Amino acid sequence: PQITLWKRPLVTVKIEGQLKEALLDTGADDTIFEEMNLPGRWKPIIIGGIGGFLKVRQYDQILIEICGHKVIGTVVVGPTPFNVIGRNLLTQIGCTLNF
Amino acid sequence: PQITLWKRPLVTVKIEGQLKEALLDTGADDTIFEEMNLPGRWKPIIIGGIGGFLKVRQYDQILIEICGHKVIGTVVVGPTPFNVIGRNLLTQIGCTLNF
Ligand SMILES: CC(C)CN(C[C@@H](O)[C@H](Cc1ccccc1)NC(=O)O[C@H]1CO[C@H]2OCC[C@H]21)S(=O)(=O)c1ccc(N)cc1
Repeated sequence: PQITLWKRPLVTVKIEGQLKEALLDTGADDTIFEEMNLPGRWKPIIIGGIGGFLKVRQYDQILIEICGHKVIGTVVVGPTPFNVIGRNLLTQIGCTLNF
Repeated sequence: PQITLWKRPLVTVKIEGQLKEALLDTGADDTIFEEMNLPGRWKPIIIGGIGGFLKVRQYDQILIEICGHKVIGTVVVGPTPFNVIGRNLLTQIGCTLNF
């Protein structure tokens, strides 16, 4: 699919059997989701953004099904205004910017 | 130009006669740059990102030359770890996401 940017590039994803909308964020190095349970041992980490830094939990090799594709990679969990699909998963689907 | 996401999608831009690198950010609704002066009257505003909110100065109708293209739109000035090209200017260059 080709996605314009006139509106927020939100996509429906399936992660750990839960349905969520996430933002295709080329400005996000990593993927972060709002609170939820995930499989595996997680290490507490901290991420930094525009308005400050955020303490969160890091999970490795998490399966997300995004708009019909599948990817496995690091997913961070913590308070975010949006679920964000960072570049760690965008590359796996071969996502690119064009103009 | 086609841009993959294995590396940060930074581009060289020319704004107010100054050369800067900025992040092509599909997750950013608006464009924000680190401190600098700009033409016109600015209204103080506050933006909200991951980890908190940030007070900034809003400027309207600002010309940025991005990788050979020209755009005019709202640019916000404030303390950000990166200069970010939000969707308010990405649409003007016809930027899209593809996969
Ligand atoms: C939090 C999102 C819903 C929106 N953000 C855009 C996003 O691309 C930022 C843009 C960004 C880029 C670098 C630094 C701060 C913010 N990237 C980001 O938060 O990524 C974080 C998760 O992965 C890591 O990658 C770096 C930061 C971490 S935002 O920076 O806060 C933002 C919000 C509104 C406007 N008008 C402009 C920018």
